[PDB]
Amino acid sequence: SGPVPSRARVYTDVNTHRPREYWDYESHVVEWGNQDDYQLVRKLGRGKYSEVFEAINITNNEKVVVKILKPVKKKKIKREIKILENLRGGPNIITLADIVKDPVSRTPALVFEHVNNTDFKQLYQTLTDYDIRFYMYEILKALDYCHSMGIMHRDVKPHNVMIDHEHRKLRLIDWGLAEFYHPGQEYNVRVASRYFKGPELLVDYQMYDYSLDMWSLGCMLASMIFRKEPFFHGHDNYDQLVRIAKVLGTEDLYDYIDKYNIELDPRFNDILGRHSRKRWERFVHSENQHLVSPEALDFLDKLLRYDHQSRLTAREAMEHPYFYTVVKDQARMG
Ligand SMILES: NCCCn1cnc2c(Br)c(Br)c(Br)c(Br)c21
Ligand SMILES: [Cl-]
Repeated sequence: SGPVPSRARVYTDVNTHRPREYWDYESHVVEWGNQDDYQLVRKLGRGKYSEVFEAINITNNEKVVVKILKPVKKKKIKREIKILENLRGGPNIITLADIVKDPVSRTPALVFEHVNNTDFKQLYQTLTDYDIRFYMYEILKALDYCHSMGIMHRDVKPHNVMIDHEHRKLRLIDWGLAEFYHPGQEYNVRVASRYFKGPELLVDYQMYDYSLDMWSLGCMLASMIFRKEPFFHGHDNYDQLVRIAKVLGTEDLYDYIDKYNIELDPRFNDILGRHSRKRWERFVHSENQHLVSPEALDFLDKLLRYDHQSRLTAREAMEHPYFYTVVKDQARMG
């Protein structure tokens, strides 16, 4: 027999209940705007998939952000546009304002509402324990919405989380790897960055779901509260799972491989070897603490599970005692 199928615990049939036009991005007709309504002001940086620019909308004098995408297949740009349009207005999710093509180069470019040029990886060292609790909850707000909209991000990492620390506003960006979730659909395992890949990707289990983002988020919290970036520092894809096994242990990893009947490489089992589960208190040291708390380690333990179905959902995570005072302070201050 082959690999045992899996289903998302929550938001399983959200795309099934919605009409076909919601998730069938291949059938969607992209309505392009005019690039002449936007002028590039300055350069904000460069990514491995695009080049981000600061721009101005000359029709309403509004500041925007233009993302000139590098050449890519036409089905990926339509998927990202449809996902961004379906997530417009969502909390802590970037707001796609327009989509344009160069009149000569014909290369597509995404236009978003203005967000400051400061990501989470640039501030996680200068933030207190409550500030990482607050921003982690804001990330969960954006993850629960897109999951409830039947959309996996599949590239959660500190660089894709923009922070406007003056205004306490957070935005989850880079939706180029996002994909609609459909029960029983096998997805591509070449998603996310190596340090943030879930074990389902490292063992080539293709029927994953929203819970992949929860693992990536678990690696982000572990990197911050322990001040070790990245937390799982694998040098290749095999070593990434080894680095994970040296922390969670090989016992729960093999019981995860046999649970879904995953066929690993015969030499991969000899590479993983046998490792005991290391308690989270062994990475506390003395400087990176004060960011560590019993509810933090318990919250981290419930995110970094081998079994994707055993991880916490974004909603269940938002109700963990790690955010108890955060949700109490948010409900009275805004
Ligand atoms: N899915 C596309 C999200 C938009 N986006 C992508 N890369 C971005 C960078 Br780098 C910066 Br800086 C800013 Br501001 C934004 Br907005 C970015
Ligand atoms: Cl979820």
